[PDB]
Amino acid sequence: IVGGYTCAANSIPYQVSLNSGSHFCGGSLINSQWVVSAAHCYKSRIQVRLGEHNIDVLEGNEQFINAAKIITHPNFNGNTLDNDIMLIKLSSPATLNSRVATVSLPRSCAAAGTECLISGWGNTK
Amino acid sequence: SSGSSYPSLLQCLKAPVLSDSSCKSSYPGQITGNMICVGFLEGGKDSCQGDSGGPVVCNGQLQGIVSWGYGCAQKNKPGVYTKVCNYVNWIQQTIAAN
Ligand SMILES: [Ca+2]
Repeated sequence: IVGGYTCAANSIPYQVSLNSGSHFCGGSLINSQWVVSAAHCYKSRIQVRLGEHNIDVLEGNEQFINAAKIITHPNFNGNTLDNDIMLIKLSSPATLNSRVATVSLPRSCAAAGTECLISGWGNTK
Repeated sequence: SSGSSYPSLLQCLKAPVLSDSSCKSSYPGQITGNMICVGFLEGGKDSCQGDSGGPVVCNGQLQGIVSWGYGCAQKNKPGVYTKVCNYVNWIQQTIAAN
């Protein structure tokens, strides 16, 4: 995130970090067993890290759960990134609490001009 | 772990959905119906490498997934996001059967 601000700790409780030794992508928790992410983030093995704020320091609210299934959209196009969506099944259900929580799927598309919140551990310059 | 370039702390950004015409104008020939642009045509504020897969949440609803762009925070090159309101049935049916 370039030009953003630091989120208040655990104020984005549906945000997860996808880890294969180190952070490489984000995702969103949509029920206790499933994370939605991007298909170009595919790896054969992924550890899902929930409840994170500082991804380098153990703070006490983390849950580290390895993926049991990883399902990319069947019509993903790796050249154009069309259909860039992926579902990750956790090998055990996350424990939902005040710092690990789901985000709702949309009931309709958002109108142009709608203000949204974007978050992640991506590059800041 | 954040390695060599990523921040340690989760970052946040407020950004608006952009019109489809502005999105196609920024990325001629590259926008499908499964993509939406979110951000600022003046640049300066955007998602970037390491953010892909993460959320764009509007009025409490997941509307975008960080996907791609030309550079980061470049002028007339806003972030391009997977349009989640195209995929609720794929998501629900995949979860229901797996
Ligand atoms: Ca941590």
